[PDB]
Amino acid sequence: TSINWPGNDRLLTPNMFEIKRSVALDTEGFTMSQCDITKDWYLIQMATN
Amino acid sequence: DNVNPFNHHRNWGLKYRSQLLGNSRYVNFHIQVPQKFFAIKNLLLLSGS
Amino acid sequence: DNVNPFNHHRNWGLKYRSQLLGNSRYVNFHIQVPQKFFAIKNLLLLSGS
Amino acid sequence: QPGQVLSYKKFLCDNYLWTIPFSSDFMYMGELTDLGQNPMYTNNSHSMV
Amino acid sequence: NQLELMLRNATNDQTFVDYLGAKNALYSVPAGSTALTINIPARTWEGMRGWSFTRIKAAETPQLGAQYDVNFKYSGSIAYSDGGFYLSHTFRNMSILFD
Amino acid sequence: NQLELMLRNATNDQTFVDYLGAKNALYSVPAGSTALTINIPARTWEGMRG
Amino acid sequence: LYHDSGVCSGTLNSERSGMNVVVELPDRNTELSYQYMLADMMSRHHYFAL
Amino acid sequence: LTTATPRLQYFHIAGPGTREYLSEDLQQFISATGSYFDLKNKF
Amino acid sequence: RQTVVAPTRNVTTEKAQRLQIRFYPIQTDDTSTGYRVRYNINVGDGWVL
Amino acid sequence: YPFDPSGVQRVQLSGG
Amino acid sequence: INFELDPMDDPTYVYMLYGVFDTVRVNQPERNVLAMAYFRTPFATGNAV
Repeated sequence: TSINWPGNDRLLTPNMFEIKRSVALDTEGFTMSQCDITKDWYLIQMATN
Repeated sequence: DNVNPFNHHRNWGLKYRSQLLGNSRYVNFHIQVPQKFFAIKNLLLLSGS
Repeated sequence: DNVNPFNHHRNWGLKYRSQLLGNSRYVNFHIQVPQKFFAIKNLLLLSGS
Repeated sequence: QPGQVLSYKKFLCDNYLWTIPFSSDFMYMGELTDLGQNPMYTNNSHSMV
Repeated sequence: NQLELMLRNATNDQTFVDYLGAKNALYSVPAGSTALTINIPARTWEGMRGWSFTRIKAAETPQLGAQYDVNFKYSGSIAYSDGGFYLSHTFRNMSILFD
Repeated sequence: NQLELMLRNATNDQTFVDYLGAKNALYSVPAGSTALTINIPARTWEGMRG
Repeated sequence: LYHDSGVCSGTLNSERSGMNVVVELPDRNTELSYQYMLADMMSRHHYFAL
Repeated sequence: LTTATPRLQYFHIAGPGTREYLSEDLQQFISATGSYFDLKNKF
Repeated sequence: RQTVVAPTRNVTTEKAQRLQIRFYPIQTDDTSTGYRVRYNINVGDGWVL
Repeated sequence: YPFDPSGVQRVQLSGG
Repeated sequence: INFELDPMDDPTYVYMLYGVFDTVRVNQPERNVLAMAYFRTPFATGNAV
């Protein structure tokens, strides 16, 4: 109930796997490859595949 | 023969590049531009500031 | 009995907190916010950068 | 007018089945993953959510 | 320098505890519902101090771990962030079953 | 016959794995709901791939 | 200040090793913790404007 | 690996206590400079 | 069947380290014909970029 | 730095 | 943990707080070497590598 698996401040959103964000409400960035997919999720997918 | 064939509406590459921004002339783009200088495009920086 | 009692104009703390900024909605506020994270709230840092 | 337009960044990814590898660095270093043989999970019961 | 060399020593280094000393979990209770069950999986409960609980309105609590809560359309007193608790009542009973 | 004798030996016998290598669980989500929680109990995760 | 929010957390570390030492968890309440610390440390009717 | 601590004395959750894990010179320094520069809340 | 096995040690930090770091400019100096940006890539000990 | 060979309930080790 | 409540007129959270020793000790062996190890005795958030 308390152990996030990355759990080492790995991702830019360390507590969850943010697959996508709303670009209109996006402010800090964290959207990758000219769409609403995030930097963290894109990194995860590219590293996996 | 002397006319640039890449300045054509059937330039599928440019067509894809333009349709990634939207269908309007008013684009709030978010793009990621790679480093291309050969000395630093693949350089592996070690510890330091 | 289930209504938030602190959302009241007789909230003396909130009354004083709003009166510390001024009587207008246009405030050039100047404040000093303390650090509250427990690990660094009272941490006595030694020499270093 | 430019103030009367919006943006709808979006992606479609069919036939993919998003993958999150159980690896420390999220890369593939073997089918038996980096954390698939760590004796925190293998030897001890954990209840993931 | 004496204090520095005496604080860099391993056996005497600074230790801090968060004063609340609580893991904060919010369990949603819909409007008309009058009962709630908190299911916790197996754990080793090593050194548990006890339980503490109230109920807080959903509209009055920001979503935890949020850079920006878009549903948070309330600016009164967040009883989660401060101690402004006012719903300690409306608690009929409670049961704890370690297994 | 030589193949049969060298294949009936215990140390060299066919080993097969399902290629997908996945335990498949379908967690229902109603029409309008935008959230889902997956509470799986304590397990030994002894070799989970991801 | 952004407390207990991992997505937008703070950062303290040395410069020699840029390894952040402040880890913030969504399930801790830094601000209510300071509320309780201050309330136990002194009576709350005191108005300290700083 | 040179310490072998029971992981609760490390965090002073069930430790021996401040009076017997700080250095004697550290305790003397805290006692001497205790009227103007407190250090008890850090251990 | 044979399986390749991950190195399971001496390959990933157990310490809380960021997977992906964004750097925002120290200096901007926006001009008419260009948009300069100046960063400070801080690579501490134990990191390779 | 602490070494925590516990299969359950390990420390965080923010470190640096 | 089984709760029975007075039925209110709006969705409410139940702010459950456990009793945890969310401690940390600071290790500062040399100059500009800052390292802290956290621990939370019932609900420790640390994970393997």
